[PDB]
Amino acid sequence: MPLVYMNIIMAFAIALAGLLMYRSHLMSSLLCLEGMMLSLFIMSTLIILNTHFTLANMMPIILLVFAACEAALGLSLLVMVSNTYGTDYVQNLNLLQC
Amino acid sequence: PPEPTIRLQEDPDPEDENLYEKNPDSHGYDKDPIVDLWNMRVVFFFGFSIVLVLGSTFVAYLPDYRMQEWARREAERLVKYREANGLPLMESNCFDPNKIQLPEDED
Amino acid sequence: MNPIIYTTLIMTVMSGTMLVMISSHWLLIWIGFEMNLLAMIPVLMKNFNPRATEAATKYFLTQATASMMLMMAIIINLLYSGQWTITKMFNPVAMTMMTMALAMKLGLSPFHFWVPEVTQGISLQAGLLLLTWQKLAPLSVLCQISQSINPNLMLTMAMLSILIGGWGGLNQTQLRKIMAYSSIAHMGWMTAVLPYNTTMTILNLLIYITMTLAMFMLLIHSSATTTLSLSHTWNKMPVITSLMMVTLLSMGGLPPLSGFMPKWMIIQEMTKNESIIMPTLMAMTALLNLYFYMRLAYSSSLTMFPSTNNMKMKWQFEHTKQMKLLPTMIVLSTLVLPMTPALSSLN
Amino acid sequence: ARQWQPDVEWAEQFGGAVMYPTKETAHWKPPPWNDVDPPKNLTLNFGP
Amino acid sequence: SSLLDLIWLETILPKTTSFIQMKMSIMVSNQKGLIKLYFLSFLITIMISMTLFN
Amino acid sequence: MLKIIIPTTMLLPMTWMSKHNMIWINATVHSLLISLISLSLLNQLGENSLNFSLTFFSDSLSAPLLVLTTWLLPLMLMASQSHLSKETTTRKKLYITMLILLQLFLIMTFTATELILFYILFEATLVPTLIIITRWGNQTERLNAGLYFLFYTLAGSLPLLVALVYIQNTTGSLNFLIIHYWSHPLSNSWSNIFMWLACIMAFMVKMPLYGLHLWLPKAHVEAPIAGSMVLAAVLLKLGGYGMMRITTILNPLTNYMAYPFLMLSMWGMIMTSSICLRQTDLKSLIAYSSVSHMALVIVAIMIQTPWSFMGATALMIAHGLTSSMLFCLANTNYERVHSRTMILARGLQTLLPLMATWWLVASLTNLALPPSINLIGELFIITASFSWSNITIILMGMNMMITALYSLYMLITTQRGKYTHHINNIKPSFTRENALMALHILPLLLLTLNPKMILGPLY
Amino acid sequence: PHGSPDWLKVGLTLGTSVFLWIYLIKQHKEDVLEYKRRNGLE
Amino acid sequence: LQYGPLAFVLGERTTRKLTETSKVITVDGNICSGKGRLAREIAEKLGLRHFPEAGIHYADSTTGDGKPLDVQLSGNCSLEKFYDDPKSNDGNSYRLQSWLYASRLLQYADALEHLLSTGQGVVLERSIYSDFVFLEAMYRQGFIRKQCVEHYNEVKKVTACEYLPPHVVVYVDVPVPEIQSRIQKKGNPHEMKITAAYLQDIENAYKKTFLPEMSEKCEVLQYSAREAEDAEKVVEDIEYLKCDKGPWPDQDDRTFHRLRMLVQNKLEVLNYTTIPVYLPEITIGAHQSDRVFQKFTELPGRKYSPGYNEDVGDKWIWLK
Ligand SMILES: CCCCCCCCCCCCCCCCC[C@@H](O)O[C@H](CO[C@H](O)CCCCCCCCCCCCCCC)COP(=O)(O)OCC[N+](C)(C)C
Ligand SMILES: CCCCCCCCCCCCCCCCC[C@@H](O)O[C@H](CO[C@H](O)CCCCCCCCCCCCCCC)COP(=O)(O)OCC[N+](C)(C)C
Ligand SMILES: CCCCCCCCCCCCCCCCC[C@@H](O)O[C@H](CO[C@H](O)CCCCCCCCCCCCCCC)COP(=O)(O)OCC[N+](C)(C)C
Ligand SMILES: CCCCCCCC/C=C\CCCCCCCC(=O)O[C@H](COC(=O)CCCCCCC/C=C/CCCCCCCC)COP(=O)(O)OCCN
Ligand SMILES: Nc1ncnc2c1ncn2[C@@H]1O[C@H](COP(=O)(O)OP(=O)(O)O)[C@@H](O)[C@H]1O
Repeated sequence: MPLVYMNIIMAFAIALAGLLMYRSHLMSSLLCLEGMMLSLFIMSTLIILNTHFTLANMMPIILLVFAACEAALGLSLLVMVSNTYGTDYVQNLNLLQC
Repeated sequence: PPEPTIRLQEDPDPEDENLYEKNPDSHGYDKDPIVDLWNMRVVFFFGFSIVLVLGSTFVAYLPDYRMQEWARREAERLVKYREANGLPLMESNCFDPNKIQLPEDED
Repeated sequence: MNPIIYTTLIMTVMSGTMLVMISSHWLLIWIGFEMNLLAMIPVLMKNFNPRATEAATKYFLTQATASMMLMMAIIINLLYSGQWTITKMFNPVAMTMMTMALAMKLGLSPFHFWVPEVTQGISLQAGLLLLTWQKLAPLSVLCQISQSINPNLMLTMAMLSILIGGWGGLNQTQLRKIMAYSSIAHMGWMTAVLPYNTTMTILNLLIYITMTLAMFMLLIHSSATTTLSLSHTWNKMPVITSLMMVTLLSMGGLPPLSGFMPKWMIIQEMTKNESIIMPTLMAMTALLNLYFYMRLAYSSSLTMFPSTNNMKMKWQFEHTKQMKLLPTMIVLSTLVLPMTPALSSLN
Repeated sequence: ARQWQPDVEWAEQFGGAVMYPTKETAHWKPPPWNDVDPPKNLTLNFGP
Repeated sequence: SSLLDLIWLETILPKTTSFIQMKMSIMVSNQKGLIKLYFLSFLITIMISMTLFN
Repeated sequence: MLKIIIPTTMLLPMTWMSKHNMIWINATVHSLLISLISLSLLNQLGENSLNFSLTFFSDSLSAPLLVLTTWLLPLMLMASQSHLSKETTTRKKLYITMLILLQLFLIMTFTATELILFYILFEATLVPTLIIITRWGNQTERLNAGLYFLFYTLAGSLPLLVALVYIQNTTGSLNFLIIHYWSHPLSNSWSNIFMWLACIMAFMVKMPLYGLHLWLPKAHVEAPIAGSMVLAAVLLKLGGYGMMRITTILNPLTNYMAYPFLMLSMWGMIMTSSICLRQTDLKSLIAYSSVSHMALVIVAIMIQTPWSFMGATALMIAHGLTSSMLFCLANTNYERVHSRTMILARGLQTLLPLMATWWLVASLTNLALPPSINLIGELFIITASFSWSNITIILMGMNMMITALYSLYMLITTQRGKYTHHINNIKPSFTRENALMALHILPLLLLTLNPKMILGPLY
Repeated sequence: PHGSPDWLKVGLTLGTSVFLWIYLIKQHKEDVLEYKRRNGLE
Repeated sequence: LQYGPLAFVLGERTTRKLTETSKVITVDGNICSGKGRLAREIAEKLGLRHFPEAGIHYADSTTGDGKPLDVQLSGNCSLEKFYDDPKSNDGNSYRLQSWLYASRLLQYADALEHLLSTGQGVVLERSIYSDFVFLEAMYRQGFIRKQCVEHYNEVKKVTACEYLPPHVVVYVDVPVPEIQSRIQKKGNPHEMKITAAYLQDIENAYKKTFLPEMSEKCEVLQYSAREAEDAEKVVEDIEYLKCDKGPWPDQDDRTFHRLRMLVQNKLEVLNYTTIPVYLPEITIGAHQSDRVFQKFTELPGRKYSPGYNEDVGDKWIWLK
């Protein structure tokens, strides 16, 4: 496994850690999710092109579309939360607790 | 302090009702005399008369499925036989050694 | 919302789970998970209020992260061996990633934190759906790749789930939180037997779904979401409280009720594999779940709590709408122990 | 002469946010009876 | 009656178990509901899982 | 064996289809008839057993317990008839249903040819009795009592289940006949030590063993009268029956694994006996007397000699009858005074002479007065312990002393002396209570004439 | 409220029960004959 | 086919029934004022259904037989004892207030159900809205405690947050001396004990709080005693005004479906009237509750569901 795959996997892991940090600003959470998706798209495209697996050239597009739909959903949720509080801070979402 | 010292709306604790006052010779089974008399009668008949007496006489005359007298007679004839033939009464071995195969030691 | 739109959304959730269950390609399984998540969000927010929106955003965040790591596991698996079929993973690193993604999707500890809060936020019907239907797809995927899993990690999460559910349920007055912690413990029990027998996993899943359906329907019938609100139920509908007590006794694993069937068999199966310490710990831990079920029973049906005057008016009205299959769920969740050997149907 | 049944004081044990109150969780409050929390047009000046 | 039966036999088996379970339940269920802490724990668990198990 | 199981089940529809004022009569009469059917089981044979089917089997150890279980239900109905008078018809039917279900599980547990079925029914009994205690109990402590009676039990019994399934995976069966015939010795190992502990602790908790007995005084004091009768008479004997059954796979480990338990009993039976000397509650005193008698039964079972087993069977039957009678007497006093404090109502021989003679005979049977079966069990166990070690006699001997002492103390505090002046609601004894007393005590003095019926399979 | 026995529902319920019982009896007979023919009993 | 999601799916839309005549009117006036006579007249002229003011036994009239039940089974409160001894130790005042608010809430649900299911509008006396004035009055006279008013506020918030306020609120203004004279000529011994301050407080409440808050979200017709007898002018005023500020124009077919599901199923309407907050005036112990519920079940047609009582005369039980 060459170093390009290693760099893409490292980027995915960095984005996952950034999502799990939650300094504030749920918009940053969505940004980290979509950075993870971008890394996934890049690495899947590289693998599929490298192995000349023709029928799987379908797969990256599909992934993109589905993930983008999720972003839409996430954005909607963020917007609604802001309408209740005036801002999208993470610490506003403490009404429900363990 | 305008509180009523009443923590909630509760019934007072009812007092024990005597079964004898409304009905002497009450038998203590029920507050309806007819049902009470019949409860007494069924309890006494089926407990004392049926189970206690008939069950006891059934248990007394249970046939000897444990074979007490059978073992007595068998021991009697064995003792008679071993006395008549000079055998040494009970033998110290429960199983005859002829068909027990001990492991040879060779130690 | 519109009844047609609600029916369409529920059908889309069902179709996502079925697409996960019937497909042999990893991309289509991931697509089923995506469709299920996409259609599940509005259902959690059918009754609009800030709490439901917070629950929905927490649920979306957790499920989206799980889906991303799911996708990551699939890609890594593809890189090492160029296969898309769902079978035992060809890479050890990919397998662990797959395992934690499904652990988040189910709610296994330490990925359990979202379940109590999401269950509290949503209504009772949404909670019923979330705690029953939303466990089928991840568990089926886990069953399909059970020969690949590392037993150490999987059993660690199972035991952690049982312990965490038992401890967290003891501190709850809200009924939805109690249900969430109970579900966490039952997920732990189910996942403790995947490495050894998936039939036992399915048997536990079916029994648990039956009991959870009965419990949620009984909680909906007597529309109570707290301990004290349920303590008033004897003053209107005591049969409901008696059925609820018997169901709670069954859910605690007391023989000869139905809830004793899974643990028994699970314990039995683990003993076949020379595992003795883990089943013992699991049973002694399930005693905690039994304790807070017993506390609920004490508060609901074994003692009569003070009532209120306005309850008198409620005595004059009947339930207009009925849950069908509620009697069937109660009977199947209390009295099916003699039918235990039917599990050979590979249920 | 009567069987004991729970009173208001016994029922208060199960009315809080959580069992076993702690110093930290003492300030927690039970949720609203219905699961609804209180919510708690811009001006433009087109000058010369 | 008092020293052993009412005090020490109580203290050993039932009271100790009740105390420990209460303390553990308090520790487990005292979560502020802030997802910052939750996903920090998730990162911790994820990192630990990859390294420790294999 | 279905000829007893089916009628007991049919007791339920008959109770639920009865008129609102005929439930007690029908239940009592039918239950008594079922008890009569149980007598046929006694005609046991000196060889193996009455193997009725693949599922159930009877034995000269199981037969006396079955007969006592069937006989106890009519007496519990008679005792419950009084305090449930102001109770709704549906809830009275529910109470009778709990008693019938409890009897059904108990009858089944004894035939229970396999150990898993026995475990399932052994734990099934825990549900109706818990409902009885925590629903129809007077004080506020009943809830705690219930919890204790639950968790103690399960804490001992969940490991047993594991052990049980483990055995079936190694030997291949849990049928008692196959276990007995294919028995093999237990090697001295740590794993074997823990399997021995898992097998023993479940039954040792329900005896109860001294130190593990905290649940019993609670669950007996805050239970209703029927609950107390069934707890002391039969439910305590499930542990002894299970120990007698399961110790066939525990040899020769028991030859030294029994030391911690024997001690806990031999000293414990002293301690609890002394506890009876300083007691302010009748029910608590009777509960502690139960603890002492079951400590002696534990010693008998752990010694594992034919005389030990005969004495333990006899003592279990005798203690069931005597403790049920004592609880019924205490409840007759309680339903008049509503206090359950032994010092409060005094001088009752002057007001209730026939209750006084019932109290005397109950105390004399608790006394272990020859030639009662209580003495027969006591003496067989004491002789076996003397053969086990000549020093045990001291403990045994002193125990007898204390027993007699507190027993007569209970008779002198409540019956003798001067009547309490301010209590003026001591109405004459009902025919129901005198009939209950006679139906407890006459079977004891009838069993003392045919001891082989209750001396177990080693007779 | 105020409602007469809905004879349509009663008819459907009894008809479903009768159809199920008849189909069950026929199915059991067919299994018995098929098993006998396969194993050569009768 | 009872109304549900399937009926809405097939044909059932209630926006096709609204004909601008719905216009739920509510009439509010101080005790002894002729609001009832006026309300009845308005309903007669406009073709609407009049709802007589809810009493202690309003709910008794809609379920089973319309006859009221015993006081111990229905309400557990009396207005006569409130007038006689408003500061009693058994808390009749607040129990009466709470039962009347529940009755009022129940009546409003029935009125909304009729208006939505048929399209014909309705006329009401004192509704859930303006029920609070008796509350405030009882606090200002010292009859009830502050805990009672906080519990009332909690229940009122949670319940009234789900229903549409009336279009037209009609207030008949009659001064306190005039209504005192009307009470004195009434002859009712218990009504004669209403003190001047209590009547003033009721009058004060409408003017201080009820009239202004309502005017911000609906249209108000404040009338004096003299201007209230001539109902033709009242109807003219009602028909001339057009409601455009309330939530009613914003309602649509989906919101109508949710509201129509809410108004039926009276158990869901009354769900929050019994929240587990323990006030000594309204909380009832287990023994009393048990025996009273048992007595209620023993009533002739109250053991089973309405179509399953043989004693009242239900037949064909074994086939229903
Ligand atoms: C009040 C004043 C007194 C009036 C009465 C005066 C008369 C006195 C007579 C009473 C006692 C005097 C002693 C006389 C004893 C003779 C009877 C005895 O011999 O019979 C016994 C027989 O008794 C029975 O064996 C025991 C009775 C059964 C007890 C069962 C209890 C009843 C069921 C109740 C439910 C069970 C609950 C407890 C569960 C275990 C033993 O006889 P046995 O020599 O051996 O065999 C019988 C003959 N054979 C040889 C032909 C076979
Ligand atoms: C309360 C206990 C659970 C509820 C019981 C079910 C109640 C409702 C069921 C109504 C009918 C459902 C049956 C479905 C009809 C056709 C089934 C057929 O098409 O599918 C078969 C499958 O059918 C099921 O196997 C049988 C279902 C029977 C469930 C009951 C047994 C539960 C354990 C015993 C509890 C006692 C319950 C009995 C009293 C009702 C073939 O399975 P297969 O595609 O090749 O393998 C996939 C599964 N794998 C992966 C595990 C191998
Ligand atoms: C509170 C009321 C009662 C509750 C229950 C009390 C009863 C449970 C007590 C358990 C019975 C005995 C346990 C172990 C018995 C084994 C024999 C041992 O005690 O003797 C020595 C054992 O040696 C040492 O004792 C090693 C053990 C030391 C550490 C264990 C802790 C011992 C006391 C703890 C008791 C705690 C009770 C409650 C726990 C929950 C012999 O040494 P050795 O001949 O070389 O090895 C023989 C065993 N082999 C052959 C299998 C190897
Ligand atoms: C009344 C409250 C009491 C609470 C419970 C007390 C009972 C404790 C008894 C032990 C519990 C588990 C026993 C296991 C069941 C039997 C199965 C068995 O014997 O298998 C053993 C397994 O042995 C064990 O695993 C034992 C580990 C015990 C773990 C739990 C510890 C419980 C407490 C330990 C200290 C005190 C123990 C007794 C306390 C008595 C009650 C106070 C060996 O099998 P293999 O491993 O396959 O063969 C050997 C070659 N590999
Ligand atoms: N919310 C309330 N609280 C207390 N009493 C009320 C309440 N509403 C109405 N009442 C009383 O109910 C009686 C009837 O109401 P009202 O309309 O004023 O008299 P009438 O029926 O003769 O027109 C009156 O005595 C009134 O005071």
